[PDB]
Amino acid sequence: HMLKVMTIVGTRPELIKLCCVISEFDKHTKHILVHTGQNYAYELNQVFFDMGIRKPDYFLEVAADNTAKSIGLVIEKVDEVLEKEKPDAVLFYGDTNSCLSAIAAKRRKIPIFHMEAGNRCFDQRVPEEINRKIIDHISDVNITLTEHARRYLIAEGLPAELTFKSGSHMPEVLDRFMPKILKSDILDKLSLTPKQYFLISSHREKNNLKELLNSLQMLIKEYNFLIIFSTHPRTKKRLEDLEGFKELGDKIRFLPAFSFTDYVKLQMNAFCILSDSGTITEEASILNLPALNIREAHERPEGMDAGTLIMSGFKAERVLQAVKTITEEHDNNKRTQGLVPDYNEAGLVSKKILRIVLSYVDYINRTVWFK
Amino acid sequence: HMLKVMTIVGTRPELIKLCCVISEFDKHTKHILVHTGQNYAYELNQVFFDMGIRKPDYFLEVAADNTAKSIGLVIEKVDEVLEKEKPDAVLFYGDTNSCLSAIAAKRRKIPIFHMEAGNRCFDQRVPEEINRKIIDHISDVNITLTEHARRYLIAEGLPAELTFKSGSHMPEVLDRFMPKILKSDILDKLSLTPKQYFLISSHREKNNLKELLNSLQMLIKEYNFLIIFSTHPRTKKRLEDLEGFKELGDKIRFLPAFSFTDYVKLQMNAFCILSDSGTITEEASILNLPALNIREAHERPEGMDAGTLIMSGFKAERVLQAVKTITEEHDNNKRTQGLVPDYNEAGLVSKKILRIVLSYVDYINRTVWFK
Amino acid sequence: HMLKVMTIVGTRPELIKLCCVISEFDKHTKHILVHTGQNYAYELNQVFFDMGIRKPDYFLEVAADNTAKSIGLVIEKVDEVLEKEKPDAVLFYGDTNSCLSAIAAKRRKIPIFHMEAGNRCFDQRVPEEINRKIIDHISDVNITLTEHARRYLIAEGLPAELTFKSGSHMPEVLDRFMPKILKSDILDKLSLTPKQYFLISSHREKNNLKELLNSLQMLIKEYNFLIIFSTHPRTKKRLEDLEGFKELGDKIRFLPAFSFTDYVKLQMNAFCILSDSGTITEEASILNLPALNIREAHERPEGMDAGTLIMSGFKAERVLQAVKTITEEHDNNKRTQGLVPDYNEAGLVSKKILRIVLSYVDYINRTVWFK
Amino acid sequence: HMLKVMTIVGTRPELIKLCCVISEFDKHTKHILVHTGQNYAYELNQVFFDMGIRKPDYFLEVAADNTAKSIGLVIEKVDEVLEKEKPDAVLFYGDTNSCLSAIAAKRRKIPIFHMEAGNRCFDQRVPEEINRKIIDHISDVNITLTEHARRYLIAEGLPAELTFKSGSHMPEVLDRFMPKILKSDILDKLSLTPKQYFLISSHREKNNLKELLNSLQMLIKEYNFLIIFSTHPRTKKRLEDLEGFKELGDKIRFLPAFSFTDYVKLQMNAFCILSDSGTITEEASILNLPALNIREAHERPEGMDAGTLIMSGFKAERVLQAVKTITEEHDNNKRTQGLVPDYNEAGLVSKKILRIVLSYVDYINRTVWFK
Amino acid sequence: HMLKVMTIVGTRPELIKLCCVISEFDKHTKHILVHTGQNYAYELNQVFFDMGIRKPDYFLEVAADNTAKSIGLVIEKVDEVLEKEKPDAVLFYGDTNSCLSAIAAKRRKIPIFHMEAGNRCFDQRVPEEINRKIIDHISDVNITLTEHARRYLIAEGLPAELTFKSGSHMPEVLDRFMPKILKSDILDKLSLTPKQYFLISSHREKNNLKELLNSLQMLIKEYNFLIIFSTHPRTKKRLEDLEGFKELGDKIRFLPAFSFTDYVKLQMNAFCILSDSGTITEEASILNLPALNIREAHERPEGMDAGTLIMSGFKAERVLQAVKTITEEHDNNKRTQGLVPDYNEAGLVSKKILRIVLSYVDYINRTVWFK
Repeated sequence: HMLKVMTIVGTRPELIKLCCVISEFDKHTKHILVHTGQNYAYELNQVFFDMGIRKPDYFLEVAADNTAKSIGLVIEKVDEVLEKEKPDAVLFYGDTNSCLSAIAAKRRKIPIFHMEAGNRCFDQRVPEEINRKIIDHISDVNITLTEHARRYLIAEGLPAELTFKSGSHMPEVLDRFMPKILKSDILDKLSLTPKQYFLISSHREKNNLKELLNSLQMLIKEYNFLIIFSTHPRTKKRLEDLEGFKELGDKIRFLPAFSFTDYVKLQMNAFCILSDSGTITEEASILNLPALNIREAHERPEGMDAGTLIMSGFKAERVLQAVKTITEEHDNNKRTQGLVPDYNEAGLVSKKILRIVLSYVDYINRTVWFK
Repeated sequence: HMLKVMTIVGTRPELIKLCCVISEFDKHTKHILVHTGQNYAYELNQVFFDMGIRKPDYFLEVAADNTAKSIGLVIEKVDEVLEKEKPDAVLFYGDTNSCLSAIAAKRRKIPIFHMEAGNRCFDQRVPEEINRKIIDHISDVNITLTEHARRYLIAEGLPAELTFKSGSHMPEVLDRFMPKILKSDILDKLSLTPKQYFLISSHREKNNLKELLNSLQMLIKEYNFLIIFSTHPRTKKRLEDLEGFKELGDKIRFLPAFSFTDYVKLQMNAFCILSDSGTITEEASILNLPALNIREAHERPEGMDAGTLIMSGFKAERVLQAVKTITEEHDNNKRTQGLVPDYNEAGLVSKKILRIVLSYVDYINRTVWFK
Repeated sequence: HMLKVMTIVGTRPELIKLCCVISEFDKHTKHILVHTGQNYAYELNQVFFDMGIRKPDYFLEVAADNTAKSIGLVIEKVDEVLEKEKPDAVLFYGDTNSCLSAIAAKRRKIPIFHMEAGNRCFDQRVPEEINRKIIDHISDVNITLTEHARRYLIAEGLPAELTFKSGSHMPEVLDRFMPKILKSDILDKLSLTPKQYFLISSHREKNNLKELLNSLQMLIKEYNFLIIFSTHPRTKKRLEDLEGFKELGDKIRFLPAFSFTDYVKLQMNAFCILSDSGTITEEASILNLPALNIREAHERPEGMDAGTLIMSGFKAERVLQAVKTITEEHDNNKRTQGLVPDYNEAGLVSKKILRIVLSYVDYINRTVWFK
Repeated sequence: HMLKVMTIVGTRPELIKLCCVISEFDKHTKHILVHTGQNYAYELNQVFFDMGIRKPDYFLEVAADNTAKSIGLVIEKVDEVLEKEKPDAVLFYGDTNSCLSAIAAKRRKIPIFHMEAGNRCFDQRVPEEINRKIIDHISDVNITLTEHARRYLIAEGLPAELTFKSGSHMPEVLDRFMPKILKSDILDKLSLTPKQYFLISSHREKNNLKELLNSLQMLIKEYNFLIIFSTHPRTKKRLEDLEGFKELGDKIRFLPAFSFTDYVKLQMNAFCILSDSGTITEEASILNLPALNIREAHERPEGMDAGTLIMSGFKAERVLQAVKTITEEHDNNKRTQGLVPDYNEAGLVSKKILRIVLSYVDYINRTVWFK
Repeated sequence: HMLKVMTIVGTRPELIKLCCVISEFDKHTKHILVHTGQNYAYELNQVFFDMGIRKPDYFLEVAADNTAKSIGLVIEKVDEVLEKEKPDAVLFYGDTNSCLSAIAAKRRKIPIFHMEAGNRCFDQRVPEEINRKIIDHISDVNITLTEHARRYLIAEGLPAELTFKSGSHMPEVLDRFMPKILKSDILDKLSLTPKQYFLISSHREKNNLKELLNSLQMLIKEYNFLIIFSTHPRTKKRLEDLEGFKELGDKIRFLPAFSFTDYVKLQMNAFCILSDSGTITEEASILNLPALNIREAHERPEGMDAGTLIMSGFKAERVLQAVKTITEEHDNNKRTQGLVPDYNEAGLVSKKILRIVLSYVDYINRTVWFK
């Protein structure tokens, strides 16, 4: 007789950060993988993800509109599948809207285990901050990437004995895919010279776009390297409609969606990366990448203890100073700073999460629910 | 030019605890009162509430099913009215499901003010505990009845400078309606003798019903007073289907829904009250009532500092000991214990909430949202 | 069927501070009163205590030697009576050695309720500090005289929801005995003039005795009032063997043990009191007494918020300055400072403790012991 | 002139965890080793311990009955030896009943240093929880195995500046004895095949025994490996009197007491270990053992950060799932998870404790006792 | 366009601990180095410091008198240079009087970054404790050598998100100068035999001098090794005027000021070091030195976790016991204890500080100053 575990996701970054966790749970539990979104969208993106991540057991068909209605629908639709499957435990990674379905799991007294817990940037303009607080304060067990995040949780009155530190999921994920990553021909497909392009990645939600474009312009004047720009369609157009977009010409190139493995190869060969991805601190630490976090607040203070990157924002003056500082003596193949102990020591996170789940389902059922 | 304030409710106890707040906001703001539930249900209950509480501006028609679907619908439906009205601030009282719509208000960067904040019973089997954490941790300003609740909030890392103590809303509400309460003829309508009946009130969510019935039986054997039982239809039937329900006979009487004012008159003349109402500690303190809280956990520790009541649970042995202890020397007209300073000193809460709202909308917009 | 409650004491100050608690528990529970000490000693002191405090059900005959052996004997002897009587709950007041028997009650999973909890002077030379920490950290419920003490307990990680504030026991005790106190003829028996004697009380555990004697000498030179000195035999002799003890002559008089009621009358008529009693802050606040605490650390910071007394120590320079400051404009019958809200508002503590016990035996048995 | 240090123990696990500490203190202080128990019992167990641990200077002859009387006797008897020897400091390891004698050391103002401090499982049914709180809150200096335990102590208001982290004592102890451990012929003496037996160890304090037996039965059906069962005589008999004990037959074998070194060899060659020993997390981490903690709460959360073991409880369903998960790919000689930094980095704990003692005796005497 | 950064120092130990930070900031910012003291004094000491530390841009000519007047002058004089240069950020290391000029920087809303933050010895007799609290509580960003210091800051209510851990500056500094250090001929210049001299260093602020001299005497009797004594002129004379100073004769030698590099060579070859330098714990850990901290309180608790040194004080009895314990088996070339992870893992601190500064100037200007 197996434990039934249900993992609930709604996005590709969740699936990537969970892929080893998913494998481990598939070996040792009756593991139900639930995607809150649309099967059609997932099959249209599956070429790009084709990593050996097996298909989810359910697609709940909630359009990820990021609306109050879509939030209500995730709660209602996840509830139906909880009623049907009656899992012994539920898993959530991070703080996308789909984590709000923890409300339904809690009302049913299903033990909840939350990974990448205790993210705090202390800027409530970041939309994920609403979800963060909610998911951390309703989960029975929280599992953090760092001591910083564990302390943040304890500081908000959460029980230390049910807060664990797994470390980053990314060392195990990267190690799994590194042979494929190294064999990627992405540089040949895009005709790129290693260390002679910028990789810019911006996927977050007017005055600010102009600032970004001016930063891009200034980087071209300064270094005369191509800029590879990875962003959402809505944002590509907005940029294109801007006055002096035509000045960039050959020095800017928008990247279509890429496979994870091609994309890491690209990262590993950039002159410098400018990213608003919530994964940049981990990626830059682990792979010794030259990197700017172009956000104005962030939730990975552990990087700053290590010297991992610079949080530049997206305006030209600080961006230029940051790029000079990072790139002047950087060799990805020589580690001089940026190693984060809580990432570096994470190891087989997949095994850790399963062992936590097995060790605490009964504990939670007794001490929380008095069953 | 007025501030536009939107107050969101879904139940009659919210409306009662807010009735003075509503009046004060009606005088001095553009005040929009939103009820998440069904207009039909509200008009069927309006005879019983007919207190001078003006009608809500909106009925959102979400059936209070207490389901995951109804929670999703409150979030979606409140969002529509936020989009339409664009209030400058939103108010929530307590922690019914309707408070979960604060999620929609937060996503829109509308300042949120929460009354009766920082309720904690530390038993997560109480369904309201899910809502409590959520509403307290997303609100920009929390307003508590007590120092105990203020400390609970600060202990969960919430900002002390945006946590206030109003005191109980009930002294102002009771004072408003006391002339009507005193003139109630409820004792004549039910042919009751003052101090010669039990008033039992149980409105919360099998083995336990039998225990309760045995408690009721034991109280009849011990005191031979009539029992007036106020409960939900679902629960009346369940009780009636029980074996030795027929033994109670003339000594038990189910009460139909009553007006607030009749009901307080009844409270004020009972030999002893047994209640699971979240308001019993306040009512019993303020009106010097002989009372048992029949729950197994509660969120009004301030009562225990004062000697207000006994939390007996619903089983006969502790119930009997508690009733003897409370009633043996109790005179409602002689105060010997049970006065709670944070209730007793609350005064005109209505005025306090408006002054807080006016004093902090701009502060929140600057310090939280950087507007 | 009654709850069986066992109250464990070893000293007269415990019995005095509990006398109303004892009465209330006698009315409503099967109340077993256990004295850890010697029946012979208790009957030799019973003239002086003859307050209507009924006799303890057990005398365990442990000599209060204040030795490691006597501590071991209290633990062993209390255990025997726990085995025999099997109480449903145990009560301890304060932090005498007898509270160390809570160890035996805990090992038997008997709910423990502790009054006058969270005393802290932050000077570990005070012997009671060992006992304080032990009793506060093993009790299931702590009951404090003040908010200060409640905060101290919460600050040491103890559960806020099982920490209550009763207020001082002394307003209820004094009110019970005030008619007898006012009718005392103690001033006539000792031929004293109201406001024309010092009352000095020192009952705690060489260089320091000389300092005290010099203080006494200096007070005689300054005011020429008689000194009434209440202390232990061991200490009377030590003083008498001192060089210039003969200089005091007629201006010092050692008091034999007195009845509580005579002793409060004496307090109420002193020019000024110098005391190391742990009750002086309460007594001086409640009865508006002119007072010095002659200790070097103390555990009643609430007094300092109110202006109750001065902690002078026992050396002449600070003692003299303190006496002038206190007595210059003091009238016991005119309140100008020194009223402590947490004392003043305590009311019928007896009723509070019983209501707490009834409300939390089951809670403790579930949440602590999982019974 | 040497510092006189007195180390107080009552059990074999204390002596084992202290054996290097004892050696280091013997070199550099006047070191008095006190055993609270019976010399006769110690000599009957000395064959099995014959590790080069020199004999204690005192046997106080308190029978380890685990009674309230034996606790009182440890306090009284340790006091006599404190009076006689007048040590400058006292050492305690862990939280056996003998640590309660710290009460006597404190009353004498002897600096107290406590190792393996800040153990918390948050289940007060575990008897050691009474002792834990007492010893941690009376010790002048606490020394922890982990950051988790240091944080638990700070969270209970204890002084951070007098709380240190030594790490686990076990790496140094194991390293000392590893040559003997590796040369053990225990497998030959018991005719065992490496990786083809379960080692079960249960030495803690009816319905639950039956559950355990069913777990044992299920493991035999599943794996058909011999079970080596190490337990107390009281428990061997209880098991034997059970109905279907006869079904196990040849597949269960009770182990007589063993030498430490033989026992670690056995651990290192088991297919899987099921243990309630408080040392299993350390042993399993350090030696890369396949292990279940069969308790229902535990005090080594650091293991869960690392992936060391599973806390299965003792019931068959969770036990079986846990055993499959642990053993499926486990090779003791290939480290894939379970390494705990605070254990792994501990090094020569013995040297650390002596350096702490020398560095803080004067500090404690000044800041605690004002000497 | 560069960021303008102003680093403010007043002493040689600041310059040494900053020398790599200074180089890194010189490469990547407009870096203004301000020395609050006298140019004349600096040029008289420059032979001894002649490390490739470029000359400060300003000497403010405040005599380091350690007076209330000199403190006022540092504040006034630093203000003038802030007005003139208008830096975008200011840097302070440690807690010398010159850090008090942070008051002027704060009043001008200049972001302040503080290194070696959160030093606490909990003995307010240490003069630096005044400065510590002031500088930590006014700085916008604090940067600590350890987790211990980070926790101390968080415990005083400071923002965790603006507190970072760089680790010790000393591994990078030592690594920079190790080739020169190893080539030093200091042993030949002083005719010393490796491991056959004591190095004593005492530079902090009568009864105590005599105690120290007796310690020195006792060490000569015990080991018959030469004592090299490094101290201030004021202190050399005081010692010399002491009675039995003449007994030491050939076995004591006062060292003139030395170059940093010669001095580390000397450290690395001493039999044992006795030091009150605030750097001894770092030096002794990193270089595996035999060492006593001769102070009575200290601020490097991380050492005690590792077994780095003994805090002996300066009196003979504890000093002798400490020296025996440290030196008996010590080989600088064999690491057996004393390695501190937060020091050992520090790496290129210089790079960390610059990355923090670039990452937080805008954050501070928004969230602190609302610019």
